[PDB]
Amino acid sequence: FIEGGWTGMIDGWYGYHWQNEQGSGYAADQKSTQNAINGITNIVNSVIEKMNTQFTAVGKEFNNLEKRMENLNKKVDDGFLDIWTYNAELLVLLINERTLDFHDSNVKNLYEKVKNQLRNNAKEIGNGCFEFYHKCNNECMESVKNGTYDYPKYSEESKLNREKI
Amino acid sequence: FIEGGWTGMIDGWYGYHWQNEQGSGYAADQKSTQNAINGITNIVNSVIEKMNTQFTAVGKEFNNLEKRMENLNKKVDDGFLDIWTYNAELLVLLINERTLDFHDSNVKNLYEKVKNQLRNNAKEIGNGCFEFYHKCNNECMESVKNGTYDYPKYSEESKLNREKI
Amino acid sequence: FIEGGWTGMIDGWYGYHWQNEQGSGYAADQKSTQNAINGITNIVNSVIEKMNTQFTAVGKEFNNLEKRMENLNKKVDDGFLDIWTYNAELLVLLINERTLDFHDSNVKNLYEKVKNQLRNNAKEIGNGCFEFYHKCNNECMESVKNGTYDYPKYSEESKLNREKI
Amino acid sequence: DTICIGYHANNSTDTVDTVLEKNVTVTHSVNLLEDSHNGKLCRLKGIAPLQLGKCNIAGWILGNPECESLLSERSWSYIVETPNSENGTCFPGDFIDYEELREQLSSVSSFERFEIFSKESSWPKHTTGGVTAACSHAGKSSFYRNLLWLTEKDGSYPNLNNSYVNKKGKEVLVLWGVHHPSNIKDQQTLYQKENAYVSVVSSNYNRRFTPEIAERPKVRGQAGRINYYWTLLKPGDTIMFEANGNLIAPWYAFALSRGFGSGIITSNASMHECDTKCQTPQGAINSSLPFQNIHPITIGECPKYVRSTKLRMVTGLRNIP
Amino acid sequence: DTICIGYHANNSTDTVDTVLEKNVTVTHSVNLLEDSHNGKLCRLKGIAPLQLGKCNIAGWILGNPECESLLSERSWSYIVETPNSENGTCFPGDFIDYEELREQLSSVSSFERFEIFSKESSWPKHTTGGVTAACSHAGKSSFYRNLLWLTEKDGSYPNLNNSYVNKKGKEVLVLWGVHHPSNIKDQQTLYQKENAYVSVVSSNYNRRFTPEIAERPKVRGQAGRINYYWTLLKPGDTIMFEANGNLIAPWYAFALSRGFGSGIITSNASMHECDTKCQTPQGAINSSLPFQNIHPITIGECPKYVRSTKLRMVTGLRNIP
Amino acid sequence: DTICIGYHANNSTDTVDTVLEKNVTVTHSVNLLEDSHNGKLCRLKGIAPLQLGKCNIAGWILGNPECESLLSERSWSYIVETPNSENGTCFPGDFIDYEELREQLSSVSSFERFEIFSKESSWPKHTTGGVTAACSHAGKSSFYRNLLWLTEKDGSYPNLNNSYVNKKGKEVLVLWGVHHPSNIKDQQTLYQKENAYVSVVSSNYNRRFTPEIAERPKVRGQAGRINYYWTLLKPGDTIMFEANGNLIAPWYAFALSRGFGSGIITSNASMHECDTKCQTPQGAINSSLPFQNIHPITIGECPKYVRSTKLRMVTGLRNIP
Amino acid sequence: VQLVESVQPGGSLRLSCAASGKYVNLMSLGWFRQAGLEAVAAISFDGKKTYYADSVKGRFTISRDNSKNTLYLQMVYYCAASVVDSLGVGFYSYWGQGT
Amino acid sequence: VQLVESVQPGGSLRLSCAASGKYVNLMSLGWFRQAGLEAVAAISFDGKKTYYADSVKGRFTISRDNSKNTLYLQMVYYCAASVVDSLGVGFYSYWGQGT
Ligand SMILES: *[C@@H]1O[C@H](CO)[C@@H](O[C@@H]2O[C@H](CO)[C@@H](O[C@@H]3O[C@H](CO)[C@@H](O)[C@H](O)[C@@H]3O)[C@H](O)[C@H]2NC(C)=O)[C@H](O)[C@H]1NC(C)=O
Ligand SMILES: *[C@@H]1O[C@H](CO)[C@@H](O[C@@H]2O[C@H](CO)[C@@H](O[C@@H]3O[C@H](CO)[C@@H](O)[C@H](O)[C@@H]3O)[C@H](O)[C@H]2NC(C)=O)[C@H](O)[C@H]1NC(C)=O
Ligand SMILES: *[C@@H]1O[C@H](CO)[C@@H](O[C@@H]2O[C@H](CO)[C@@H](O[C@@H]3O[C@H](CO)[C@@H](O)[C@H](O)[C@@H]3O)[C@H](O)[C@H]2NC(C)=O)[C@H](O)[C@H]1NC(C)=O
Ligand SMILES: *[C@@H]1O[C@H](CO)[C@@H](O[C@@H]2O[C@H](CO)[C@@H](O[C@@H]3O[C@H](CO)[C@@H](O)[C@H](O)[C@@H]3O)[C@H](O)[C@H]2NC(C)=O)[C@H](O)[C@H]1NC(C)=O
Ligand SMILES: *[C@@H]1O[C@H](CO)[C@@H](O[C@@H]2O[C@H](CO)[C@@H](O[C@@H]3O[C@H](CO)[C@@H](O)[C@H](O)[C@@H]3O)[C@H](O)[C@H]2NC(C)=O)[C@H](O)[C@H]1NC(C)=O
Ligand SMILES: *[C@@H]1O[C@H](CO)[C@@H](O[C@@H]2O[C@H](CO)[C@@H](O)[C@H](O)[C@H]2NC(C)=O)[C@H](O)[C@H]1NC(C)=O
Ligand SMILES: *[C@@H]1O[C@H](CO)[C@@H](O)[C@H](O)[C@H]1NC(C)=O
Ligand SMILES: *[C@@H]1O[C@H](CO)[C@@H](O)[C@H](O)[C@H]1NC(C)=O
Ligand SMILES: *[C@@H]1O[C@H](CO)[C@@H](O)[C@H](O)[C@H]1NC(C)=O
Ligand SMILES: *[C@@H]1O[C@H](CO)[C@@H](O)[C@H](O)[C@H]1NC(C)=O
Ligand SMILES: *[C@@H]1O[C@H](CO)[C@@H](O)[C@H](O)[C@H]1NC(C)=O
Ligand SMILES: *[C@@H]1O[C@H](CO)[C@@H](O)[C@H](O)[C@H]1NC(C)=O
Ligand SMILES: *[C@@H]1O[C@H](CO)[C@@H](O)[C@H](O)[C@H]1NC(C)=O
Ligand SMILES: *[C@@H]1O[C@H](CO)[C@@H](O)[C@H](O)[C@H]1NC(C)=O
Ligand SMILES: *[C@@H]1O[C@H](CO)[C@@H](O)[C@H](O)[C@H]1NC(C)=O
Ligand SMILES: *[C@@H]1O[C@H](CO)[C@@H](O)[C@H](O)[C@H]1NC(C)=O
Ligand SMILES: *[C@@H]1O[C@H](CO)[C@@H](O)[C@H](O)[C@H]1NC(C)=O
Ligand SMILES: *[C@@H]1O[C@H](CO)[C@@H](O)[C@H](O)[C@H]1NC(C)=O
Repeated sequence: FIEGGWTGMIDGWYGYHWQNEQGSGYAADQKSTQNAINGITNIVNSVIEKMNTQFTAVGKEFNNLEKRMENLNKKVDDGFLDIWTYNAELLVLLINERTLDFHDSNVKNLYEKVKNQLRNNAKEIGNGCFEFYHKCNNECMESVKNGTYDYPKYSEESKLNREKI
Repeated sequence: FIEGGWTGMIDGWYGYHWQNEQGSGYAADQKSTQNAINGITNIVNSVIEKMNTQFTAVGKEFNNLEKRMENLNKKVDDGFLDIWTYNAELLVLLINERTLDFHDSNVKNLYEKVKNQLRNNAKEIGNGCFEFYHKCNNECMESVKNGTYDYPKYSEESKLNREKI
Repeated sequence: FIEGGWTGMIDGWYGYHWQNEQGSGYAADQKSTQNAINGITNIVNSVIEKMNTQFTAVGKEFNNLEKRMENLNKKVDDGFLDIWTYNAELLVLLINERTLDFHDSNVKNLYEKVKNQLRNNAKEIGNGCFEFYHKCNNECMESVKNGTYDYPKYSEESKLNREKI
Repeated sequence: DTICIGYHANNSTDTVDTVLEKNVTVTHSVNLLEDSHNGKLCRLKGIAPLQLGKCNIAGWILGNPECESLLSERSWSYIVETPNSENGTCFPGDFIDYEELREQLSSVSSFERFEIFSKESSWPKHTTGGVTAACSHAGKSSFYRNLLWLTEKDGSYPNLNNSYVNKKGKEVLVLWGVHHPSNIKDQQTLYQKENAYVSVVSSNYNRRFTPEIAERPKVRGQAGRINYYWTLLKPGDTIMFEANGNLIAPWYAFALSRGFGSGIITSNASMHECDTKCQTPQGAINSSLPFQNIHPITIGECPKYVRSTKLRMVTGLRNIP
Repeated sequence: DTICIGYHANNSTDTVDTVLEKNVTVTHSVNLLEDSHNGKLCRLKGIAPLQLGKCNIAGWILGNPECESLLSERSWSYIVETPNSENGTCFPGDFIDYEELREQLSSVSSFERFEIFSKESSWPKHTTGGVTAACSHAGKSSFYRNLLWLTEKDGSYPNLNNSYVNKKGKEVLVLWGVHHPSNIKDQQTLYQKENAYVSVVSSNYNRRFTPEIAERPKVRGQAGRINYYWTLLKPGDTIMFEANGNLIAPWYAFALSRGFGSGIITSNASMHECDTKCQTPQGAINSSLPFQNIHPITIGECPKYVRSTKLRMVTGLRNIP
Repeated sequence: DTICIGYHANNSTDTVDTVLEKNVTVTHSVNLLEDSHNGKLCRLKGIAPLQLGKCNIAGWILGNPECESLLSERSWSYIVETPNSENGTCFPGDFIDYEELREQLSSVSSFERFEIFSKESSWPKHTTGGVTAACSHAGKSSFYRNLLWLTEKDGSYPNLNNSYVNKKGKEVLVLWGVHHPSNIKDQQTLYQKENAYVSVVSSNYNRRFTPEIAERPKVRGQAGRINYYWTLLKPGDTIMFEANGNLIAPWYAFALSRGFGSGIITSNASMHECDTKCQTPQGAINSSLPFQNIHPITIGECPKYVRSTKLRMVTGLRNIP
Repeated sequence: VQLVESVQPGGSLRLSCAASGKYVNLMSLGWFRQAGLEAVAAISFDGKKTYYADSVKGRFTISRDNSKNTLYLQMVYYCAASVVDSLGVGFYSYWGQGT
Repeated sequence: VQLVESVQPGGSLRLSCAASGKYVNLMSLGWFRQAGLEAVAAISFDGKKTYYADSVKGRFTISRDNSKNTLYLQMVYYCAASVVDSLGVGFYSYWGQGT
């Protein structure tokens, strides 16, 4: 939907951008990015918990008539190392895929939240952005962020303006 | 969207709820529940099938001059236990999230299927509940459940009453 | 939504279908198929590279009075085989689930791209097809696939035709 | 009039863990981890175990007097010891390749304990049945039941020349010992010669032993030592014993019947007449869940052990009344 | 005018399994598990294997008469035994540290069978080339090819004195034996003294051996026994042999050249002129797929082994005509 | 009048891997792999290690003259050897069960060194303090510091009779040796007997030794050998020594205090006064990440080792400016 | 992943393509020509199946064999590999230098 | 995950914040103040980078080190932690008691 990420926004991952007669700028949705970074922290917490501490892992010495036991010890060390290298790389790949899917889901959920809050009172331009059928001052622009948009307060004007469309 | 589950649904994971001149009540959906339980039973069966049995994991004894072998056997046992504990916990986390993703997909599929059946002959509310533009008796409600909502017959009134908006 | 796949199409994975006053048939979308092929090839390379080669795993002989070492070696071999059998099967299940979801997402993305291009110039139908309100010749059809569907060049004339419904 | 969709919600308490979320409440969940047990020894598929009481494998095989009740047992599913097992070798010494014998015996389902050498007639020119105060029984001095202590008769200790042909259909476990007095006076009184040997040979085994006389610390009250040995005879194979002195000859051997799924466990629990499919040293995990956290040692088709404290899977919906 | 969007449908019936679904039909698939093999012992990187055939490592290294053809081999890629590889030590006895020798030989890429001590002029005062009926060749008694049996001459057996200085640039595997006659008569007739010793010493090896005389069961028709020993001389090192008797003296030794990727396999397959990168007892593997379910044993860059029967992966759409 | 949604984008160049795409630029990421170190041996949990320098465990335990400085150490956290450490057994010979001793010493945290037998009063009738040129120090012949070489006095060498009662509350490590001259003339000159023996016995140990005399290749200029043995005494247990020759008597023993988390490593790094929680033979680790790739060998609580070169987790969005 | 490959009023000229890059053996190969770009022929892995364009009319038996993982075509041209066992133009991603 | 922390018409006052709770060492840390709530300063893991509010003007050098996983601020106030290497207010989730 959205062509690309924003570079001017610095308050958080997810945010809005707005323009009206009174001004324009960026802002981050604190609730959303909190709910997101909680998830990231849980992932990080899980990794450090499942990966038990590795205690002393010194080697062993073997006589010249103990090559079989030496190779068996070498096989055990190599086998566990291959298994744990595989587990670490696979886990990283799975986590990365889920995190990026998670972030995409949140952006979509935030986008739907704005659409539903407006009660289909503004035209969807595609491109990830909305264009209002009514003028929305800073008070209204803050209202959409708070999640307490009052549709009847603008419905009459929005319907009246829709006639000229 | 849907703000929590219904506690009046005695039967079925998923179902409907309606009220009209003939009364109100709850009822499960056979096909959606069947698909969901089938999908979850597959995960349970896979968990039980792919995890083989642990046959006779008895111990071993060593002399005082066999400390190296004893530590090697201990290292083998501890390494396998740690690997399989990690596998068991990761597996449970993976299958858990799919189930909660599978359940969410199933409910959303039901919502879209009902919407398409009604064919924009009813007002849509964000909480997941549709309001008809016409009188809808038990036969109409069962028709919606039966996946055979008779749009052409009911649309005759809607053609007029929908202008009431 | 879409009622099954197409057996008439031969080239490409995801494709279009069209019929108008000057022809009918099918045509694949190269951009989407190539990207999907890159994604699958990436998975294939990942699975081959992340799995190591069994360079040499010849057997071992033990004396009558070395049965403890023989059982320990047997336990090591069986334990690694069980772990790798479990990793291989679980990996296959994970990649299959991701690949099938990847195909479904790709079809939905193209469907949304068609919607954004047409922008309510056609009556969308559940089966996934788009029925226009205006004449759309081969040049019009080709423009739809090429991503150069000019909106006003087809929209205005359809106003009366759509209202006549 | 209105109809609408929803999902089941109820007053359950189960909680599960996902990768992104923790402590999430669900309607229905399957406990995939066992944490309970019946706490007894049970009949594993209809065959009772071998209940070694006061004595361990060493006292069971050698025939320690304090556990003579084990001589009637002939078949079992698993061997169960106790932490109070101490009545092994009553006379101090070293059991050579004792851990290997435990490994061999962990795969035996049954045996036939028989008299390899007849005490009454096999040693006509020796004195049979010496007793030691370290192996006292019922207040009197006694000795193992499976090993015979040989000494001089009529002022001489002739050469020993005995063999056994394994005409049983199974492997036969042969055990013997060699004595290491503490001084030359005991060697002369017992065997009437300061230099002596013991030779044991078969189609696969070959070894020679020599006594070593030296003063040692007292263990169990004794200053001497007895070293115990063992071999497994293959069917049709012959085992030959030759000794000039210091022999503690076999008396009873075991024809071994091999099996699968058996083992040796150490447990404090009691026994009762109950069938089970899985047995930990603690108690029967008679349940069908995939994982358990009770004990790593198992006998039978047991669930897989994981150090986890819980493993619950979602088989239901999220609940949010 | 109408336009529509869909996906490919195919009249091919591949099926795949996922976490939530089983036996799902897919248009295309790729198999990640190899189950086909050449079925023959192929050449590995241009070098043929050491097909021992009738005899095994012990017979090959001692050079028993039944596989004298192997004595011309100098380089190989892997050692191949067969299920009917029975010809090893034709004279009964214990090959001590045999499994260690097998492990050492599992890394050798070649050797030079050279003559440490010349039979003609290295033992001028002893009879050379004794024979036994347990190692018959062409119906006539013979002995090992790489070892020399020494015996009295003119009614006497002088002390042995020989030693070898490793002027080769590699390790030399030295083999010898100590004979253990069945009775004193054979000891006297061959070596002319009841008490004899053998002492083999190097810069890192030091051991002494003594005969043991006893009656033993007849194995391969002989009541005697030869215990076979070995050591590896380091480059520049010296090995000294001293013996009052009972020495099966070395004749030929091997200057070993080490390598990588070698091993010992047991196979029933036939030889052929084809080349390969991976070899199994079943046969060669000609695929680059990540998994394998042919045999756990591998030589060379082989795909990983798994017990699965099918590991198809989805590389195509779902099939719903 | 417009409002709409997006996400953060920055200057980052961090790249992460996923199942479908490689080399994806992400705004924020956490490296899970540690590769940085300080390259010094540091004190582990407040206790300094035992740096052996020239000597190895064999030289340090046997008191090789170049190891005279290590005799003042009492406690450590781990033992450190160096690649250039070669001052072990200054007199050639085999150190029996040497690797087992290294394993035992890997679990020891401290030790007290005492005079088990008094050089001045416990050997009245034998000459104490033989010296050899192979173990020279300061330009003179010398010998080990924990071992005492006994020799005839006034043309005699009576039987040794000493013993020791372990009245410490700890295990005591006793070490000795048996001397193997090169010829009978050395045996007679040193001990005045051709055949000698050495017997060591306790409640848990029993062993006898006999000399072996034969010409051997010169190592460090000596044709003779000394074999080194050891045992561990349980509390209250008594160790007795008997010998009429060829005994390299014990002089200083050790009382062992066990501990957890110790080990032996081979390192070329220097020493400093710094604290660490994780240590490698290369250098310290200073991190909380779950994985590392610096070395497999570790002492303490260290991250898991993985061969991977980069493990980055995504804690941010896709970077698509 | 890569591939390497290498006319008169009469007869037919043979040409060959060789797999290159990482374990290309697991991928199907096909041939293409440009005067527009169009497919000519393809062969699945292990030579299970063959496809040809309309112009082939079933001639030009293709094969692949051991030597350097090569394939041959005989009675500018480029070869490409794809992971899908189809001649579809869309499934090819890795192309040769053309000859 | 938690953190613990502890004026006149002249000079400047030192104050410190210390990590608490499960392996917060992995986490970036910063300072905050309220009269409304606003950020003041932040520092990365391993002290790689530092960030400041507008009022700092580059003064008030921030640092942290091993001892008690402490960080210091010197020439009601709170400190908090975040997985994200940024000063942004929205990124921070776990907070101290204020001092
Ligand atoms: C079977 O095992 C039991 C238990 O290990 C042995 O009984 C124990 O025998 C020792 C030696 O006779 C007893 O030590 C003595 O205790 C008395 C006091 O009762 C003390 O005055 C002596 O100085 C000496 O320390 C020990 O108490 C006794 N324990 C029990 C519980 O009775 C038994 O001898 C073993 N029998 C065989 C045949 O192996
Ligand atoms: C071992 O555990 C299994 C279960 O894990 C036990 O099987 C259970 O046995 C009881 C009877 O002792 C069964 O309960 C009865 O089931 C009938 C079914 O109609 C019901 O009418 C009764 O009211 C009663 O609930 C139970 O079904 C059966 N299975 C399970 C899963 O519980 C078994 O008895 C235990 N012992 C042995 C020796 O196997
Ligand atoms: C090399 O190996 C082969 C096969 O293992 C040896 O041939 C076998 O030799 C034994 C002993 O001579 C034969 O056993 C005898 O068989 C006769 C009947 O023919 C029986 O009357 C005797 O009591 C004894 O059991 C065995 O039959 C024979 N098998 C074959 C297939 O030839 C061979 O001797 C070995 N040669 C060397 C030099 O090691
Ligand atoms: C402690 O270890 C050092 C070596 O790390 C010993 O010194 C080394 O002793 C050997 C043998 O005596 C020397 O090798 C010989 O050197 C002479 C030249 O003097 C040469 O002609 C011989 O062919 C042989 O290679 C070696 O050079 C010498 N190294 C050094 C650095 O002095 C030392 O004896 C050991 N001390 C104890 C008490 O173990
Ligand atoms: C790797 O090794 C395999 C095994 O030798 C080689 O595959 C074999 O190739 C031949 C020739 O195409 C196949 O035979 C053919 O079968 C078809 C029917 O499938 C038939 O029409 C032909 O007449 C011919 O007989 C054979 O089935 C096939 N075997 C297997 C197991 O794939 C392959 O060529 C080798 N490739 C490399 C690069 O080493
Ligand atoms: C351990 O970690 C600390 C903190 O991350 C390191 O201290 C910093 O090291 C960098 C160089 O890597 C210097 O630029 C910083 O100035 C150091 N911090 C301070 C407060 O001075 C330390 O170097 C690491 N290693 C050791 C051995 O302590
Ligand atoms: C849920 O609450 C009802 C009463 O509101 C009670 O009867 C029922 O037992 C509760 N559920 C459970 C599982 O106890
Ligand atoms: C989950 O609940 C347990 C108590 O059952 C608690 O100790 C833990 O902190 C909780 N974790 C989360 C993330 O809520
Ligand atoms: C004594 O040994 C001989 C073998 O030398 C044997 O023939 C004889 O049967 C033996 N005597 C007895 C009584 O077993
Ligand atoms: C051992 O078993 C007895 C009898 O069942 C019991 O009294 C005692 O508490 C048990 N000991 C332990 C440590 O469980
Ligand atoms: C699919 O059907 C076509 C005819 O419609 C046939 O030519 C082709 O061979 C079929 N596919 C297979 C794999 O047989
Ligand atoms: C699916 O595949 C095989 C037979 O093709 C069989 O094991 C299985 O039972 C079939 N169905 C299910 C659900 O497993
Ligand atoms: C043995 O060889 C040595 C040389 O190594 C020589 O001096 C001696 O005379 C030979 N003979 C005897 C009996 O030692
Ligand atoms: C071994 O190969 C032979 C010859 O091909 C064959 O007859 C026999 O059945 C094979 N046996 C086994 C066990 O492979
Ligand atoms: C990104 O880097 C450019 C220079 O490469 C710099 O001008 C710009 O300020 C940077 N952006 C941020 C947010 O620091
Ligand atoms: C792109 O991937 C290749 C192969 O893994 C790697 O060598 C290279 O460093 C990557 N590039 C970047 C910018 O990460
Ligand atoms: C030998 O030691 C014993 C035991 O301490 C002692 O009784 C005896 O007097 C000692 N004899 C000599 C000669 O040292
Ligand atoms: C050890 O360090 C020294 C000094 O840097 C160097 O000369 C020597 O080569 C190093 N040896 C090893 C084995 O690292």
